[PDB]
This record gives sequence, structure tokens and C-alpha cells, in this order.
Amino acid sequence: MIQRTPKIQVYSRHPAENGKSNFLNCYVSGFHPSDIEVDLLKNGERIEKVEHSDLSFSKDWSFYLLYYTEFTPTEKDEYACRVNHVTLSQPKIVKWDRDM
Amino acid sequence: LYLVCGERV
Amino acid sequence: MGPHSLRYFVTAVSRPGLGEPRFIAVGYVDDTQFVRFDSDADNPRFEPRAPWMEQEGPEYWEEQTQRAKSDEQWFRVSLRTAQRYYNQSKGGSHTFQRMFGCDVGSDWRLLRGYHQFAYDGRDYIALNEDLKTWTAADTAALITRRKWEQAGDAEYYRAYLEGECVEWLRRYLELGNETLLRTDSPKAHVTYHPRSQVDVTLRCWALGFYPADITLTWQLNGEDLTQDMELVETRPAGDGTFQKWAAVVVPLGKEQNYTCHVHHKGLPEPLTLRWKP
Repeated sequence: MIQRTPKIQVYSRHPAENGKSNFLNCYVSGFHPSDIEVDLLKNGERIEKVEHSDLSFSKDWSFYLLYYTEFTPTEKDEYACRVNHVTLSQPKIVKWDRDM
Repeated sequence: LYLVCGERV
Repeated sequence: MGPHSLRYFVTAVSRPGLGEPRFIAVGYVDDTQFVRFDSDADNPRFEPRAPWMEQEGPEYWEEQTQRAKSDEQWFRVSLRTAQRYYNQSKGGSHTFQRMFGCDVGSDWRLLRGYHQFAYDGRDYIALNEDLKTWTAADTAALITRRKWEQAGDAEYYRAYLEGECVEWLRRYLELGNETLLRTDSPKAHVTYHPRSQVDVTLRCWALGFYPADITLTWQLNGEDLTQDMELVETRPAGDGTFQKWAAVVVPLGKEQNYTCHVHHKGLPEPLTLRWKP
């Protein structure tokens, strides 16, 4: 067996403009095995109705998924992606940075 | 076109 | 324009005691997903995942559904067999993956046929690129190799990879031509990020492009070498297009000397960009 740990990118579909509607994405890749729990968070709270792509995998057999939700960014609200996987002993949290 | 596997493992 | 690929990515995960394995199959043409099957759907069917696939009629969906269901049982059985081969506990969950399909050149010659498997994240067995012989990753897979050489399965797979795989790829590219044979050129811009009194970051963005293949470079005056540029992996936007960025750290006040160059099939020539105050 080889287990691989999820690698995570958090980003918006379009360049963020405060008060303008957009999509928030959490792209989780490079993991094995495929069971995984992913939440998008707004100020620490689980966002409802987040959708995800169909499970697929890369050339090295590692899995990938896109989690996403419609959102409206604001100056003060903090968004993040929180991931739990068998390779981790506590969740990984990646904050959304609008410049990345 | 999905192709079914033949002999098992 | 150029080469294409038809790929299926199939995952089966045992769930002993919690009943039957999770079986999921997904199909892609080039960078675009076009079908799925998932055993856990309340009525599991092979289904379209690109709008242009709704052009295939009911016979296609029924046939494909049946094929998925046959492999569902193939994997049920093969998962139990691998558990015995490796002398693992009967209670644990394990994963088999299978990848198969064809890569073609622009004149439709087969560049490579694939039919390949992994178990618990490592290679198990693979049809070699000759489409005639098998490469086992370990001694458990040697038992499979012998059974498949005895069965002559290589020839069944080769006939698919050289024939039907290519014929159906062609069909799908025709059904989905408006999107699969399109290009979307990147929309690009440079951002400026203050840091210290000695340094700033310039980030060169490419957004909304299809296909996923892209290359970004930075140049200082003439060019760039022995370089410490930061790059992210190319990522899906969620709307069928992709994103990428590449960043450099430069001296305060020298930002105008750096240029970003974006290379993509959709552009008539490479795009050159600067930071625009």
C-alpha cells in the first residue's frame, strides 16, 4: 500500500470584487485512498449546499476532486477549505486568499 | 465506449 | 488541430460487512469529463456529464449501463481474490483502480493504448505499450499475469484499443465538436503586491482557458534563467476552463523591467504583459 496526502488549492472562479457574486473553489488532489471529508467554511462555519465533481484520478493513481459553491465575497468575511483524510491526525485548513 | 474486463484477477 | 484522448478512470472500493463495493467510473475526452457511473446512485445508470452527450440515444445508455454492471461484479470478485493473494484480513476496505483508453495523433494513428490497474495505491498489472504482453508489479500480480496470458486477454484488449476505442473517440469529438475542438484563449493580467522596502511580488495570471496545456514565463529585459519563480498547479475554474499563475519577486521600483509571456494554443502568438500602474 501507498497512502498519499491531499494537496489543496482554494480560489475563486473570477477575480474577487467585494459585493459581487462569484464561485469559491476547493481543489483537492494527489490523495490516496479516496475517502475524504471536505468542507468550505465562512468565518469558521460550514457552508451548506457545496457541490463536488465526480471522483477521478491522475497518472500516479492519486485522486482529485473539485468542491465548489456560489458566494459573494466581502472585505471582512474569511473563507476556507477544511480537509480530513486518513493520512492526517487533524483537519487541514487552507484559507482563501483572493490574490492566489 | 466502456470495455468490460475479461478474466478476473 | 492535434492529438486527442479517450480515457476511463474506474475505482472500486470494498466495504466488507457494509455490503458491496463502491464502484465509480468516469470518462474523459481530452480535458473534458463526458460520462459517469456510480453504484451508489439510487438508480445506477451510465449518465452524461457533458451536454453534448445527450445526443446519444437510449440504446447507448442501456448498453453502457450493462457493461458497467458487469465490471461491478468483476471488481467484487477481483477485490476478494486480491485480499486472499496478499493474505489480508477479510474485514478491511481495499481499492482497485483501472485506467484504459487510447491516445491518437491528428491522423488518428494510435499513439498509445492503455489498460492498467492499481491496488491500494500501487501498480498492480498493466498491459505493456506493445499491447501484447503484461507487466506485473509484484508476485501476486504474477498469478494474474499467468491467468491472462492463458486466457489470451491481451488480444481482446488490443482489438478494442486499436479499433473501437479510436472509432468512438472520433464520434465523441464530432458530437462535442463545438466544445471539444474549440479553444478558449487565456485572459491574462499582472498583479502587484507590496512587501518590504527592498522587494515586491508580481503575479502573472491566466484565466478561463481551454485546453489545460499552458506555459507561463517571466523575462527580465532580454529573458530569464537560474530562476526562483513561484508557480501553482493548473487548476479547474469549475466552468470547463482552467487557471494558472506564475509569480516573481523583484526589487522595489524595477517592476517595469519584467514581462510575463503566456503561451497557449488559443492565442495567435504568445501574449506579452507588463505591470500597468
